[PDB]
Amino acid sequence: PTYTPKAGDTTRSWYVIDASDVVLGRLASAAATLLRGKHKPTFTPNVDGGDFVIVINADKIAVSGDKLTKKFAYRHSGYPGGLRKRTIGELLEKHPTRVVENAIIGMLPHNKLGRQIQKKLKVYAGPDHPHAAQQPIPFEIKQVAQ
Amino acid sequence: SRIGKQPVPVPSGVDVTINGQNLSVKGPKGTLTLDVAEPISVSRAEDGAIVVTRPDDERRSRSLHGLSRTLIANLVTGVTEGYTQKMEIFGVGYRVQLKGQNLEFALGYSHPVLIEAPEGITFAVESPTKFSVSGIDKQKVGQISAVIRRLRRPDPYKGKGVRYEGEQIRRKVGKT
Amino acid sequence: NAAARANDITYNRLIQGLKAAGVEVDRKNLAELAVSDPAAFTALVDVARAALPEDVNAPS
Amino acid sequence: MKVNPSVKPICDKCRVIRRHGRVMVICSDPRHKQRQG
Amino acid sequence: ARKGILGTKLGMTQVFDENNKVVPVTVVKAGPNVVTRIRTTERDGYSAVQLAYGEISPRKVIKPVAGQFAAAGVNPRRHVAELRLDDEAAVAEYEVGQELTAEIFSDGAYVDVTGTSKGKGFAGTMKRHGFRGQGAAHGAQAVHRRPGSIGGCATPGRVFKGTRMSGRMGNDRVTTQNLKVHKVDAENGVLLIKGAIPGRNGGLVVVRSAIKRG
RNA sequence: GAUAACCGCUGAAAGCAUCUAAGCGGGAAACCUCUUCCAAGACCAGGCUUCUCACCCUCUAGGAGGGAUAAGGCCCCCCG
RNA sequence: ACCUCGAUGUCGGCUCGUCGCAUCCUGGGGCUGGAGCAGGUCCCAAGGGUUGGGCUGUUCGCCCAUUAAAGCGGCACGCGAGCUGGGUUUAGAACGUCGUGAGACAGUUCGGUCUCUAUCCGCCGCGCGCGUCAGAAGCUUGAGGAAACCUGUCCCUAGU
Ligand SMILES: [Mg+2]
Ligand SMILES: [Mg+2]
Ligand SMILES: [Mg+2]
Ligand SMILES: [Mg+2]
Ligand SMILES: [Mg+2]
Ligand SMILES: [Mg+2]
Ligand SMILES: [Mg+2]
Ligand SMILES: [Mg+2]
Ligand SMILES: [Mg+2]
Ligand SMILES: [Mg+2]
Ligand SMILES: [Mg+2]
Ligand SMILES: [Mg+2]
Ligand SMILES: [Mg+2]
Ligand SMILES: [Mg+2]
Ligand SMILES: [Mg+2]
Ligand SMILES: [Mg+2]
Ligand SMILES: [Mg+2]
Ligand SMILES: [Mg+2]
Ligand SMILES: [Mg+2]
Ligand SMILES: [Mg+2]
Ligand SMILES: [Mg+2]
Ligand SMILES: [Mg+2]
Ligand SMILES: [Mg+2]
Ligand SMILES: [Mg+2]
Ligand SMILES: [Mg+2]
Ligand SMILES: [Mg+2]
Ligand SMILES: [Mg+2]
Ligand SMILES: [Mg+2]
Ligand SMILES: [Mg+2]
Ligand SMILES: [Mg+2]
Ligand SMILES: [Mg+2]
Ligand SMILES: [Mg+2]
Ligand SMILES: [Mg+2]
Ligand SMILES: [Mg+2]
Ligand SMILES: [Mg+2]
Ligand SMILES: [Mg+2]
Ligand SMILES: [Zn+2]
Repeated sequence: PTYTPKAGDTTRSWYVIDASDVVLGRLASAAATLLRGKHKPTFTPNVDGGDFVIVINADKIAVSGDKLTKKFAYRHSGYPGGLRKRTIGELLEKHPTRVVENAIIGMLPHNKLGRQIQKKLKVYAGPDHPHAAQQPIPFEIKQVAQ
Repeated sequence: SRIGKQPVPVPSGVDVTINGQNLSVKGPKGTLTLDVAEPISVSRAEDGAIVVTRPDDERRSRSLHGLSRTLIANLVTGVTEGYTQKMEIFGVGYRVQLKGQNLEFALGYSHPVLIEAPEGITFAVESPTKFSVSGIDKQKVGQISAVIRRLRRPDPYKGKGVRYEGEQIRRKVGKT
Repeated sequence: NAAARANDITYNRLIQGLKAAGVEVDRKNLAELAVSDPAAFTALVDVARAALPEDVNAPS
Repeated sequence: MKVNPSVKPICDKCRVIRRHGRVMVICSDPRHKQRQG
Repeated sequence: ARKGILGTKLGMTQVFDENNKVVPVTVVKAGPNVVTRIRTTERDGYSAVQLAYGEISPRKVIKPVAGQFAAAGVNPRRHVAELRLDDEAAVAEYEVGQELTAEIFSDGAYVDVTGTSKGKGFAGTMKRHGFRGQGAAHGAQAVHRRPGSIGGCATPGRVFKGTRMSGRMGNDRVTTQNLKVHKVDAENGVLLIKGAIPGRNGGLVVVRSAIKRG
C-alpha cells in the first residue's frame, strides 16, 4: 500500500518572500506551488501539505508590457447592468494587495480544499509584518538547471 | 544620432556636475536637473564638450542618442543666456495687464480671466497690446505659451485672439 | 518530481539518467523511498548524474 | 476630421505620422488633416 | 470645523420672517449633550466624538453601561451616538466630559437632519414605489391593484435581482438636507428647522452642519 | 484625480521638419471619490473601554459528564 | 426542416422593466462654399430623460398643440400560473362571388366561457440556530453593495 499522510504527521513552516521588482506571474506561480506543497515528497492531493507563505511589498509588483493601462480586473456585483471596470493601475493605487490575492487564488484549486489552502496565505503591502514572532525563513525563488 | 555624433560645447561660465545617470547644470540663471535613459551613457570631454554615447546600433539607442544630446544642449544654453517668447494681443476691446505675479486678461468675457504664474517663470508687459514671457526652461515657457494661446478659439475671419510673433492665420471671408 | 526537485534535479532528467544507468526500479518503490530514505534518493540522484552524458544538446 | 480607413498625402505637403497605433496625416491645410479609424 | 448635536422632535409649527413672510418650522428639542468619549487616530484608527443624551434613573440603565458612564465621568443618559470629525484640529477642542448645548449653531446656516422614518407597515407595490393601477372596470379580473409582469421568459427566465416590488417601507434612517434654521435659543436648548424633517413626535433626530453648501 | 476625442512644448531617428518613440501637460453629464442608505455571516469574521474574574460533585486522575452562581438575557405584564 | 403535435397559448392595449450604441437632446472637440446669430457634416460619449390627444382592433401611419428630444433595436416580434378579448381562431346568420348542388372565399358585417390554493429556483421584507476561543453591554472604522445623476426663461455685460 502507498503512503498517505496521517492526522498529525502533517508539518507546517513559515516562509516570507519579498516582492520588490518581481514578475507577478512567476511570483504567484511559485507561491501557489509552495502553498500546495509540491516541494515536499509527502504530497497528497486530498489533504493540505503546503506551508504558510507571507509576501511583502505587494505594491512593488512589476509586470511587463503595457498592461498597466490595458489590463482590466473584472467583477459583477449581482444586479443586471451592474458590471464594473477597473485597471491594474487603479487596483494598486486603491488596494495593492488585491492583485496578488486574486492572482494566487486564480491558480490554487477552485474546490473547497483549494480555498482551504487559500486560508493560509498572508499578503501585506508594507515592508513590515506583525508575524515576526513565528521566525519565518526568507525564501528566494530559484530555478534548477539541467 | 547624426547630431549626437557632434559633441555639445560647454561655455566657460557654466558648471556641470554628473553623478552616475543623474545630471545637473549650474549657471548664472539658475540650476536644472534631468535624468537620461538607462542604456546610453554620457561623458564629459576634457576640452569642454559633452559626449553622449550609445552602446548598440539598435532602435532605442539610435533614437535616444540625439534626444539626449539636444536636450543637454538646450539645457546648457538656456541656463547660460535664457529664453523669451513674446505675444501680440490683436482685436478690439482686448486688454492685458500684469499685477504682482499674476496676469489679468480682458478678452471680451463677461468675467475677468486670471492665470497663476508657475515657479521659475517671469512675465513683463510692454504695451496693452503685446507682452513677453521670460524664463529658463523650454518646457515651462512652452507650457505657458500654449496655456495662454488656448484661451481663445481660432478666428480665421477677423484675427481675433492671441498669437505669437510670426504666427500666421489664413484669411477667409464669406459673402453672406 | 517533488523528491527530485528537493534533490536539485528535474523529473525528466532523473528518469533519463536512471534509464541510462539501467536501473529497473519502478515508481512505486521510488515513491515509497521518497517517503522513506532520502539517503536512498541521495545515492540514486548521484548515480543518475554520474550516468548523465556530457552535453544534453548533442546531436547524438 | 475625415475619419476613414484609407488616408493619403492629398497635396504635395501633407505629412503622415504615427500616434498610439493610429497613423494620421497632418497638413497646414485644415481639411488635409485626418485620422484613419 | 464640523459641528453637530443631537435633538428630539416634539412638534412642528410655523414662524414669521423678517422679510414679512411665513415659514413652517419643525420643533427640535436639542437638549444638553455631554461628551463621553474622544476618538484618536493613533489609538483607534479614526477621529470622532461620542455623545450621550437623556435622563434615565441609575437603576433602569444596564450595569455595564452605568459603569462605562462612570468611567467617562458623567451621569447616565438615555441614548448614545457619535459624531465623526475629519481633522485633529477639531478633535483638540473636544475633551472628555465637556457639555454641549444649542448655541453652537448660528442662524442663517444650513443644517442636515437625520432620523428614523415613520413606521408605515407592509405596503403594496403601487403605494410603495408609486406604480400605476390598472382599470377598475372594463372587465378586470381581480388584478385591480397588483403589479403584474416582471421580466422575460426563458431568457433570462428570472426576476432581475433588485426589482422594485412589494415590501415594508419606513422604520429606517432617512436624511433631509439643506434646511433653514430660523431661530435658536440659549436658555433651554431649543432649535428650529424651517421645513419638515423625518421622524416622530417625541422621537430621536440628529442635526449636523450641512455638507452640501457649508 | 486619472482618462476618450482633440490642442501643445523640447525634440531625433532622417543636420530640417515632427504633440512622442524618452519625457512634461491641458482636456467632458463617461470613470474614481465627494452626497445619502445597507454593511464585520467581510470566515483576515475587525477595534476601545465598562462589568462577574471562582463553589463543587461524579466517572478515574487523561479528559469528560452533572450540579450550585454573578454581569447579563429570557419568560410574563401594560402598551406604542 | 434540427428541438417541441401523450399540447412551446397567438396580434394589439394596461402594469412592470432590463441591456447594446449605429445617439434625439443635454456634454467636449475637427472642417466649411461656418461676416455674427442661425447652420451642415464627422468623432468621443449610454449618466439621465424621451408628449398628450383625434382616427382605426391595430402595429404602422395621417392630423392637432408644446417641450430638449418625443431614438433605434434585443430581451419566445419582452411580459395571459399578471389583466383585456377589439381582430385573427370553432359551432348562427346574412350580403357579394365561386360551385346545378352539400359548401367555400388571408372578402365583409353582430354577439360569442381565458382555469390553476406556489413545491423548488429566483425576488421583495421579516424571523430561529450556530461560530467568530471565559462570559456579557455599548459605540463603531470600514473592505464590499445600493440609491440619486433631468433641465427652461429673463436682466446685466452690450445693442458693445
Ligand atoms: Mg464548481
Ligand atoms: Mg411616496
Ligand atoms: Mg392606479
Ligand atoms: Mg373586481
Ligand atoms: Mg522632427
Ligand atoms: Mg512642428
Ligand atoms: Mg467577528
Ligand atoms: Mg440576568
Ligand atoms: Mg425536422
Ligand atoms: Mg426531437
Ligand atoms: Mg394542451
Ligand atoms: Mg406564454
Ligand atoms: Mg397570442
Ligand atoms: Mg459611438
Ligand atoms: Mg454638440
Ligand atoms: Mg457640420
Ligand atoms: Mg447615448
Ligand atoms: Mg447615472
Ligand atoms: Mg384611440
Ligand atoms: Mg430587449
Ligand atoms: Mg410575445
Ligand atoms: Mg421588453
Ligand atoms: Mg418584443
Ligand atoms: Mg397565478
Ligand atoms: Mg408559477
Ligand atoms: Mg369573425
Ligand atoms: Mg377571434
Ligand atoms: Mg356557420
Ligand atoms: Mg348572385
Ligand atoms: Mg351550374
Ligand atoms: Mg345544396
Ligand atoms: Mg350578441
Ligand atoms: Mg380561455
Ligand atoms: Mg381557477
Ligand atoms: Mg408551492
Ligand atoms: Mg466602500
Ligand atoms: Zn496638404
